Amino acid sequence: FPNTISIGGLFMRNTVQEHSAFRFAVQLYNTNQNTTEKPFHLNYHVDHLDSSNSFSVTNAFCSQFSRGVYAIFGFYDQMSMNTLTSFCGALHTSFVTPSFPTDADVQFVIQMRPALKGAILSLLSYYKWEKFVYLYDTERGFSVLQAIMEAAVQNNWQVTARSVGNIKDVQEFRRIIEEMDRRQEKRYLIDCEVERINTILEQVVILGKHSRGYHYMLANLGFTDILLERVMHGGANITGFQIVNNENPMVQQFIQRWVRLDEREFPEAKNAPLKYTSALTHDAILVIAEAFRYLRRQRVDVSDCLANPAVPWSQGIDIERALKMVQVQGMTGNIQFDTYGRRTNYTIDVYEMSRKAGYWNEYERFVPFS
Amino acid sequence: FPNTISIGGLFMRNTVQEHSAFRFAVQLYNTNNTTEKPFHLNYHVDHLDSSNSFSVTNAFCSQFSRGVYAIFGFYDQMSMNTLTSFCGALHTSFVTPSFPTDADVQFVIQMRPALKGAILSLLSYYKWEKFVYLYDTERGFSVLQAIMEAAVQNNWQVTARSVGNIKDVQEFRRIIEEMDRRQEKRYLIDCEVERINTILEQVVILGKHSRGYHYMLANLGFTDILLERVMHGGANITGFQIVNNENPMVQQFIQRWVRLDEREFPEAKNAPLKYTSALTHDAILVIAEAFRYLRRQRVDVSGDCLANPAVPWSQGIDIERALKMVQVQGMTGNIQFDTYGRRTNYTIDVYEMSGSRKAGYWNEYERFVPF
Ligand SMILES: *[C@@H]1O[C@H](CO)[C@@H](O)[C@H](O)[C@H]1NC(C)=O
Repeated sequence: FPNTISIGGLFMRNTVQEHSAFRFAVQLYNTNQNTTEKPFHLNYHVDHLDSSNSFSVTNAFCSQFSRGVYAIFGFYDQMSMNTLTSFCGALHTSFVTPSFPTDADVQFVIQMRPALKGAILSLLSYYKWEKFVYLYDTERGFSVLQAIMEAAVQNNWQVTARSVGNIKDVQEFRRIIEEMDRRQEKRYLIDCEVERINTILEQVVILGKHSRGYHYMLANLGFTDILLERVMHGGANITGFQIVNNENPMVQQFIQRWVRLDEREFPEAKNAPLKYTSALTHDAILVIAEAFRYLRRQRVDVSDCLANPAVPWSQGIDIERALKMVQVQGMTGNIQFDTYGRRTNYTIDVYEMSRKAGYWNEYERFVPFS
Repeated sequence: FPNTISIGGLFMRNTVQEHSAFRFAVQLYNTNNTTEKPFHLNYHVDHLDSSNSFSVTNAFCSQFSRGVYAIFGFYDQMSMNTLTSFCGALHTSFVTPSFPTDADVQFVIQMRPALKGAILSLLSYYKWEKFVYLYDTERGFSVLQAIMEAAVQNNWQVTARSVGNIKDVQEFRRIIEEMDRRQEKRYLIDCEVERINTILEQVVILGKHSRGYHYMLANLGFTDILLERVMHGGANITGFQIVNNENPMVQQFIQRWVRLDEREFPEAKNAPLKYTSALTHDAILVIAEAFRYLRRQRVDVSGDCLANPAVPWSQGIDIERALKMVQVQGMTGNIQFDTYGRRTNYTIDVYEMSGSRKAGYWNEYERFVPF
């Protein structure tokens, strides 16, 4: 079994903190005082993608594939997802990612981010939301959008859906809200990126008269990066979701070390709050280390991109299977995967604003406190 | 200038006739007048079992490595971004009868003319201010946006439904029944052919949906649409074609086409000529004309997808420019392109259907001329 295991890193625009968390988590793997948990040296090479254009992406992936990495950590967006997942599946190279989980059932993709739709549907049912507005963009896929479409037909809900992903004019959010007032709409599910949630919420405040009596359910695991003090002042209910529990001592002890790190060597660790995607990045390194320690224990053997007679990687299958079978405790709770690399047996914490109102998991569904 | 010019062929699922038309058109270029055939035209074909990005990239690059001077092929909504991206980065001209793209890209010659101008003209000519618009997204969003914009700005009552994902024929019935409750008699259907046939079968089976109804079928594959059962009930049907049967070039092509052996050229005897096989024929005319042009200008023409050194600014530019500047007569009328490889100065024939008369023609300057 090798002395060194090398992994790839594919990073996008605006993943600076995650890059830092990645470098730091690897360093924690390598400086562990316990020799049993560190039987090989963990090493890496990183590429940054200026864009998600298909050529740029393929070039980057193949340069790393050619170096001989044993797995690849990285990010995709709506534009690059299909290229990365397709090359990984064809070349048997496991891609570990904290990006949004895919719609399709693919091989060789470990999705660190749990799905939200189960929790969202449970809370729609628990709050009895049978008439509501659903503002969405497509940047985290279509998974939630379709679950909501299907449930609306099946339950006879009046959902007014509006696709806000392309709006560059903040005045146009106002025109949408004013329209929804004419229909008496007080309940809003907002399935957007964080920055767009903040934009939308600023318009709610500035426009005015849109707090007391209203309820915004924010379907995004980046709850703690959402600026929502101005909306709460008016009296609005807000429901949110998190997967990082701050009272968890593992998170606490990680944070303690994290905030001491130098601004040059590890940017966005002092000056910025910990994003949930940097927590998933930390947990990706736990999962990768655990899988390779497992392979060493099983005594499994491990060792050109655009070949026309493309030769499959023999050992890739064991690496995939090893990553999928890990059970580890991380900053995002219990971490396990099903056969399509999706998180299973996870917990989503539900926040009502500022108490934790309950938790959701796959078996119990939504359990409220009190 | 070389003895042989080689081209690539990228074919997808359900392009068997087009593959035959491609092989046949090349053969007609090569067996011609010595002046119109100063080099031998040669090709290598790959088939894409799927439109997954690796399968597509591997196919494109294998052909790029052989040293082809252009690539003929197809894309779909899934593969468009991969192909247009690799074409632009490697300066390799992609000639295609697939749907024209939304974005303005380089190195892509789009044989299929746009429909939206013609559709909007006929909506205005028939005075359609209240109608249903059933659509899928497989030919791009060009038509969908034109209709959204025109509905706002003309004060139309358009009821739009996106039917691209429906695999349950029962669900088309629920949609039509809903539109009866609003008194809707006029339907614009912007779908693939097979889905148009599905939809139309439901119209018949459901029944009482012909006499006072009007279906405008926004799809150039008009002659593959099964519409006899709908017409018998008395429904008006409007359609569009770009292949004119009275054109002697089409007639003489058909004459030869239907005599071709079933083994060597499948789907030429047993199946009607699809408009995409006509565009495939015209692609070979365009390619031959461009390379004859380059030989006449005395332009020089002669590795690998990973750009270790990379593609210099000046490579493939002559070939791009040559393909874009051709003016030729083909099975689909006058063929010219603008700077983004889009058809310009084209004509669309409009058909009204017992009855089956050509009701008029549409072009960019005159708009719809009714006869
Ligand atoms: C327009 O196209 C026609 C052929 O259909 C041709 O007679 C004429 O030269 C073209 N004009 C321009 C400006 O391309």
